[PDB]
Amino acid sequence: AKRTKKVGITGKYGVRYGSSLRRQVKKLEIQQHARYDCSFCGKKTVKRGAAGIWTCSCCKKTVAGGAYTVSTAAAATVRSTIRRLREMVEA
Amino acid sequence: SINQKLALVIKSGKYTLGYKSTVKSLRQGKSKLIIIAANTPVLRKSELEYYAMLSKTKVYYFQGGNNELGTAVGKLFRVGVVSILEAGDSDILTTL
Amino acid sequence: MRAKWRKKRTRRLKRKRRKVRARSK
Amino acid sequence: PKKRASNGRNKKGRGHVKPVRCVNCSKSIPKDKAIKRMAIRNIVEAAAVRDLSEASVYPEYALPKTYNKLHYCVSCAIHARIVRVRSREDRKNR
Amino acid sequence: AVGKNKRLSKGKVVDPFTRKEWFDIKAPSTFENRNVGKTLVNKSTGLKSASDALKGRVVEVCLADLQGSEDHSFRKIKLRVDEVQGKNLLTNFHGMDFTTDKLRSMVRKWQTLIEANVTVKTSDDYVLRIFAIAFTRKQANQVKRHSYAQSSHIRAIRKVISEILTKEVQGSTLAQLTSKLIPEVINKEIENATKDIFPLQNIHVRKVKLLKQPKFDVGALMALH
Amino acid sequence: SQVFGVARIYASFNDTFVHVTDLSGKETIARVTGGMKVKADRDESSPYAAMLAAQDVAAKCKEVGITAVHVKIRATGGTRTKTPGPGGQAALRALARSGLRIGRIEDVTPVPSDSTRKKGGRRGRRL
Amino acid sequence: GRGAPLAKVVFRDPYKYRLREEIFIANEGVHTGQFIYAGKKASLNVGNVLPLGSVPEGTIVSNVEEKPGDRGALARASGNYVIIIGHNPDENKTRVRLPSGAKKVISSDARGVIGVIAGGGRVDKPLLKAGRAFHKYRLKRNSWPKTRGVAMNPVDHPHGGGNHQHIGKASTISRGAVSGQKAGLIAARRTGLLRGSQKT
Amino acid sequence: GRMHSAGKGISSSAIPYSRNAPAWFKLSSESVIEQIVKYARKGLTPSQIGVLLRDAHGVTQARVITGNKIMRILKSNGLAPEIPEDLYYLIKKAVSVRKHLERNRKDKDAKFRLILIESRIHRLARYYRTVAVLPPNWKYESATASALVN
RNA sequence: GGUGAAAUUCUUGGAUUUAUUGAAGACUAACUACUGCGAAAGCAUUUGCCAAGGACGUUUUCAUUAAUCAAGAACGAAAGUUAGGGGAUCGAAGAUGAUCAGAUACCGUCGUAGUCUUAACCAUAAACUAUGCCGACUAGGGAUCGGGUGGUGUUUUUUUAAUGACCCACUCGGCACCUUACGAGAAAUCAAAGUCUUUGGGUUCUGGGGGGAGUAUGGUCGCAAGGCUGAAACUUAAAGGAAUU
Repeated sequence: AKRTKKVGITGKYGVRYGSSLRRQVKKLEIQQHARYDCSFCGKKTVKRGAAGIWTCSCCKKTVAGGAYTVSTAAAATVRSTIRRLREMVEA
Repeated sequence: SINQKLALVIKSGKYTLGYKSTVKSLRQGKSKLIIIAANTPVLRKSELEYYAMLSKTKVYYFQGGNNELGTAVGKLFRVGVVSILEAGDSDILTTL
Repeated sequence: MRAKWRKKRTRRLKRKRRKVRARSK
Repeated sequence: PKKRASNGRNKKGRGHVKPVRCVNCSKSIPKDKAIKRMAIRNIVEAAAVRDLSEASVYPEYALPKTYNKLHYCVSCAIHARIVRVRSREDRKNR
Repeated sequence: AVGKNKRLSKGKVVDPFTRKEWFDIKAPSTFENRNVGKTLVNKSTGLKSASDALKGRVVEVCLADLQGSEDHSFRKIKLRVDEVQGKNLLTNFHGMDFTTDKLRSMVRKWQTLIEANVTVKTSDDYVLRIFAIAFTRKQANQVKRHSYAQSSHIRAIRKVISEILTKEVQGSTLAQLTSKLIPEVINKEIENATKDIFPLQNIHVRKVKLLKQPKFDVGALMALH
Repeated sequence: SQVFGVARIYASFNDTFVHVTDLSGKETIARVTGGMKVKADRDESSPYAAMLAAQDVAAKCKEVGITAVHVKIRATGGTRTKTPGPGGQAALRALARSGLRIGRIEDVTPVPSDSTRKKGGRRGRRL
Repeated sequence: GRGAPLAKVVFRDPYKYRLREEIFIANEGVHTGQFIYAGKKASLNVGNVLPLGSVPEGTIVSNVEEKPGDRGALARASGNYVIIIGHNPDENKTRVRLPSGAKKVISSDARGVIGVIAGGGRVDKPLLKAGRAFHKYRLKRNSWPKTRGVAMNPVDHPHGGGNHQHIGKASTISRGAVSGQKAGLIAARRTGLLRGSQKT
Repeated sequence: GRMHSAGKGISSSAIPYSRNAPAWFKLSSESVIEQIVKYARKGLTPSQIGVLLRDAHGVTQARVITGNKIMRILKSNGLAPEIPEDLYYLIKKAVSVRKHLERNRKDKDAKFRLILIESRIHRLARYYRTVAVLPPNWKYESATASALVN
């Protein structure tokens, strides 16, 4: 029904805590609360437990990641660089 | 590519999808080729390969996941293991 | 006398008058 | 009014070209806009070849040649007198 | 401008050539006329000695002196010292470069330039990178004055030289490759392997610069000397 | 039959440098340049300072016992001038004509492949 | 008390039939069921405990040990890493890039965990209300809420006193000063806004 | 022309004048229609049926032998596809671009070239709906576009 | 270290440089062209993956599904904004040294934001070919990019079978050039700015003297800087375009 046109998730904070502040909070929480999928099964049901904890209900294989993203961009490039470094080592 | 050959054998030849169908068809040994996704657990691939070796049937892996395989077989749902028992108008047994 | 100087004077005028209006409304 | 058929310098069907830097005044001039003059003068000055030859290892046969490209802005071009304003009748000469 | 210094020093005579000795340079047998020359090094003292500062040393000498022939003028070995043998020092081929002056004469307008590079290890564990030069030719009876390639044949030739240079390097150690690039026998076979795909001319290699080296292996050095 | 050295001429604007060097390159002989021979600060790049500096280098070269050197005249290089200084060939002729044999002339100035950027702004130096 | 999570990994005792409980801070991509490899001969994979003496250049390694037999000294925070920028074969040491941005050499026999610790970018959302800050600081120590020294009584703090709100003396405190007046900036090289580069 | 470009490149075909050609063809009309329906049961689309038949047999255009063009007879024997051959060709191309969009999200050209194919498949669907080929209440769905290719 | 000439500044702790490397960030020089792709902005290392696009050829299919665009949507130089990474050169501000009667500018040295990237905005320019798109016709010549055709054409091996490079002749799509003007234009000039008084192929948008003023106000997008729409009062008889002495 589109109750709130722009505040998005940050409707619980009411009319407080600023505008830009509430906007970064909005972006952080809609990254946080999105439903994710297990890289081992593919079902979009991975949820979040505590900080840095990504726990699913179907695959049942919790994988640690970022506090707000399963694998941040820094994690992705780190994984790629170890991939290539070991590939060079064992080449 | 591979996907068009699977589509062709789906429309022309018979097909079995899922766990129970493929393990049964392996048991009676009516299958010819089996398709297994990469995202599946390793024990899945190991036992499927063991059954295929017992039934001297060939094994082909695909570099993808479950939802990928469901899309590739031309179906709106998802599939993890695909086994064919009769090609018909296709020639996947000849090549690959 | 050059065009961007006309524009800069006009924009300065809009900023001062916008401050005036904000102080009033 | 318009002065040249190729308006700035042969920028036709392209729209944009990567600018370069002049070698005298360091002006950001487009690649095709900056005039390029070959510098094929020898590594030794004018004449005086035998002077080095008498103190040259081996029977000479070196004859090194230096090649360089010079990028000049329009303002430096007129100041260096390499390119000069031409008449309307002359202007259509390449 | 000797009359401009104001603060000569902030904290507040004998020359060092009397402590220098003439050290003759030796070259491997791959070049018949070794005869590189002599250099200068400080006296061998207990604090630093001469072999310590001489162990890492690179000397650039053109091939016209090492090979003798005048046709080897546009090539120069950057010989690197690696041992001292009692007033004579042994050198190994480390740096390869093509004359800077001849680059500017080699590159010409109204044609397309090639560029290829690889990273290939020899048989005796010497990883090397090879860069090759090549320019299009104005063949006989040709009237078009640009000698331009399609640039899709470019993708074929750079693949060809990259594969060929790798294959030629495979199966040869540092002694064998030094005896083949001087005669330029490879450049003859690039034309042989690229004659039917694109005419080409001026096959030359810019640099064969060395990157990594195996263990010292002093006994191999005496083999070359 | 004849010992060999390096000339390593650095000819640029406002100064020209000649550095007698050994084949290794680490040894340094006669580090004089074309700036100490003139007390005007404007004649450094002129041939007058180049010729006088070459004579001083030649005298030092004779003292050590070097009979021949290898020359590589270079400019400032990089993204500043990329052209040899006015006093380059003048210094080269002066030192060669003092009893020193020269051979294998080369240009060793550093040229970039469009690296970094040049000072002056987009409109450049406007005198 | 720790933003980063710890992975409970079990090892097999090679000398006696018992199973031990080791606690390892979780890196990226580590999941339950994954076999972790610890030793000097294991391959280059995320989470391994390979020593710094047998790793190539530029590897991203966390949980770096200062000395052998330390069991955790460097890179123990969420989102931090240590880069390798060279090893010395002889007198084996290793130059490393710690998160602070400084150069240090350590023994090559120091074990480290390959990868970056989980919970990266933890401080990227404000705390908003006082409740989040209170719940975060209640499980670590008792240093919240804090009181400004300028608005303090002169007896309870050197910065306090006076009818106005001003420090009075110089806020910068020399390193040679004794305990009692170390309030404000201690041995500050320079102050003001950090306009420019870090000069690392 | 060049609907979604600014070119004018011409590459077309020119049929011979003789509507009864080529006066050397000997196979009967019953024989040639057998070949087309034999190739039709293989699953080849009429575009591929034409090229194989033209470049292998002594028939270039089946209109001059049969009673109609090769598509028209396909209705008579009931081997036609559920959708026109055109709509299938771009919809399989459209989903290929969409599959590209899902993986990498920085190719602005792929998004722009995506606009071109949308400018096509509604225009062709509108004409097909007008001439009563597709169902009168047929729309194009981005999510269901994958199901269209079967 | 510099400039026409100077100065600030760095130099027994060795400035500048030579010889060996290491670290950091930026760019892809010479080849590089009245030369290529992209709708435009724009795109100038090697290799791999993905998809898309023009041109060529067709005796393959559909069948007029076609041209333009209110409103409405996507991309959009540089500069600017938010949160990070990064932070070597250059460098709005600024600190400075000259010169000038004055210089907070042109000239030299440091130097913040910025110039690089990530995720999100900003929707502007001399964004120009100052020339809207679609379709037909109209004086010629050569060169050049891609493609195709034919000529025991000349080469390129194991002269020869093919390839590849070219030559000759032709053709299509191009960036476009050179000489002329039946034609147009006020001319500068134009093969389109021609087929417009002998006025009509189809279609979208813009202007009615110059200032005021792209301003006031009202709406609307935007965190803001700013963008879109957009006057009136009043004033003047001259502004403006093309060539000439």
